[PDB]
Amino acid sequence: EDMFAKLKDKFFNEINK
Amino acid sequence: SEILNNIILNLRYKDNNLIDLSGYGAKVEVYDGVELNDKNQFKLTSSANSKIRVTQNQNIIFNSVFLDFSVSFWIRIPKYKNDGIQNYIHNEYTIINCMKNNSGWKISIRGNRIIWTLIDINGKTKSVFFEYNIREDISEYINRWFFVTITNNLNNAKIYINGKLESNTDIKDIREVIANGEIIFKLDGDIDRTQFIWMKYFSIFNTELSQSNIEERYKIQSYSEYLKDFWGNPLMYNKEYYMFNAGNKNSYIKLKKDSPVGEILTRSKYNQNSKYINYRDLYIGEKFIIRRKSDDIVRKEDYIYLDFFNLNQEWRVYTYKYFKKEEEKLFLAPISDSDEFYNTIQIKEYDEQPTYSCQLLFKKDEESTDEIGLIGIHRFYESGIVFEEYKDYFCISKWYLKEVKRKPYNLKLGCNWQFIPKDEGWTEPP
Repeated sequence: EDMFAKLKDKFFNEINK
Repeated sequence: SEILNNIILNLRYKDNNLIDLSGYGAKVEVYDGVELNDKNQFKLTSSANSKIRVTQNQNIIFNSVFLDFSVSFWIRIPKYKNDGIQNYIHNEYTIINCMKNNSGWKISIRGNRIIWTLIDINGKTKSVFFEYNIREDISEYINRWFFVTITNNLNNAKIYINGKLESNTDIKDIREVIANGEIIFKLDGDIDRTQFIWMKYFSIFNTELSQSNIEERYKIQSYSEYLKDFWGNPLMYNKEYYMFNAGNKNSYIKLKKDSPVGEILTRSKYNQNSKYINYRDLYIGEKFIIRRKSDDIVRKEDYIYLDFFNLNQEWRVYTYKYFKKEEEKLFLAPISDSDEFYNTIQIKEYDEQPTYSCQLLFKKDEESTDEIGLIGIHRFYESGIVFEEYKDYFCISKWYLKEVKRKPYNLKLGCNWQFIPKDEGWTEPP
């Protein structure tokens, strides 16, 4: 379930680049 | 015991009632229209039975040569109604009146001005007042608790606000003033039906208090184990709050569209064309809620979770555990366990002077003494294909860790936050 994981990924991209 | 010398009236809460604890035993009659709470706050409304009557101990002795006394109390005056500016500005109303044989003193209010008036036995009058601005983006006084002290000696009447001298009026002309009559706490004048006033710690002294003595009482009465919200009331768990940043007063937090981060936007302001008033909106941005880690009072050093509401669900504020720069964007997402994010925050109060601001320290573990960083606002480079533009983001920063140690504490640090709950004394209709 937990799309908390998908979000975690949008986060990492937001800070990475 | 410095702030207990020469006290002749000290009204304090006790058993759902107000009582004189001066040691002189004055009689106090609080009528059913007065709201009282155990935080020593009392509310005077427009109802006829919203009043308090104090009958003073007549054996008390006053200075016979000149009027040598002082009055102090905390007050919270509601914001004006946008569609009632004129009456606000012009209608004066008495809030506290102590007259005997047409001589005495009174405290009244006209819009954004607090007024102290003395009438001697010859009928001569003098007043001194304090007026706060009603056009600032963010006011330090409107609908917020503040400390008042009025002192009178042979030569003049002074008004101190939050321990500092603000006004003075020469009264060398005034002769005897009868000051031991009944004290009536009640809104009296052409007031709106919705008008009200909150007061706390009303006290009278038979001496002119010194500036040093006044500043000391300000600090002592401002002291508490708990944190306060933007208006100055106790900060609470499980209560919705908008967030305010002392270092960027016109900024607010908004969840970025399609991204789990908080971007900082600019506060909108009063629209209607009234040259008399101006303010920035307070009820904007995400609605946050503080949860205890483990409705209460949030105390300094407590461990909490800073949550907020995102479309029918309670979300949480996290910090990535391994950001490598000095500061990073906070992660705003659903409540869930993670290996790469910290969620525990310790709420602090680094300022040693009275303040309504607090700080948010992210902790690895409640136990570990390790400090990850403090929550603040930082400008991030959002370099795009075309050209580079910047934008502020709700962040965590390691730089504040050291700055918060500098003394005196810097009130403008971007890690200083205040919580703003909806309050009946502040209305901002579109």
